[PDB]
Amino acid sequence: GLVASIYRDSKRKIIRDLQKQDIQYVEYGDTRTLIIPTDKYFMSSPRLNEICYPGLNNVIRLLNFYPQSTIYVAGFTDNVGSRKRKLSQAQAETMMTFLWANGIAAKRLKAEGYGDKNAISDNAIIHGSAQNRRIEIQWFTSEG
Amino acid sequence: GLVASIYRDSKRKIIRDLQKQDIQYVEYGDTRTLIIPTDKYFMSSPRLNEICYPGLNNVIRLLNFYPQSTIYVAGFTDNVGSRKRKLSQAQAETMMTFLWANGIAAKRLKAEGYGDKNAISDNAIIHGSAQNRRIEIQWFTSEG
Repeated sequence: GLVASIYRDSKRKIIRDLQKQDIQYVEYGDTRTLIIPTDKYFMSSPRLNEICYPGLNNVIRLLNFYPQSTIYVAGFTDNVGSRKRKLSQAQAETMMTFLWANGIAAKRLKAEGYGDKNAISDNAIIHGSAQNRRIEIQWFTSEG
Repeated sequence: GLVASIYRDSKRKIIRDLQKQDIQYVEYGDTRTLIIPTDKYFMSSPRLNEICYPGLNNVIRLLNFYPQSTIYVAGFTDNVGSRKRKLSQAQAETMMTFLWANGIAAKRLKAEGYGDKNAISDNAIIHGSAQNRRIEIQWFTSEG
């Protein structure tokens, strides 16, 4: 305790800042999910993104709370259309390279198989442009 | 012949256009290498790059001349410094996702192990900003 006092308090603030930075954090059961609006976070140099986007920087800090969890990433530009699972798989890779480049063990990063039933798509939860173009980062924790 | 007449002529033009678009093509033996200046080709959406950068579009067309060759990609932001093989491995992944997203078999794409002796670094050959920040795409062909 104390160094569990500081950690819990920090995490709550990171989550709140992410919220203000338009990044949603969804929690239910042992599932944790970050929903990133791709129209705001265009994303090549990890340096440009770290330096210019505080939100992406806050995503790293949060993922650093779970250094033992496998991090799953899903892409969804799945709004443009007709029959593009490609560009989705694509931006998912973009996020992964960014996460890796910024300290996340490559072994921990995994790309969600397209159409992965675990991905969130509920418009009751997803708000704004994220309903159309977005990236999701999901992991499982036993902190509860 | 004829459809070998058109192909050879097209390839020579692609190479020439790439040259005008500041992308160098180096040939020697069975080795082929593209040198892309990262200050000009910033690179997340494959659509933005395809649509806005004719040169990157010409790189795809050229790689489509070798649909059976393994495509190696090396990154070099290895100018910024001191002891960043990361960001290099990083932009190499960026190029790969872009190539894949645009039609290049994922099986054909491979990331060069950092410090791969095959990469070109000769300033007699590499010109301009590419001497500092660049991406290279190398493959081997038996066309000769």
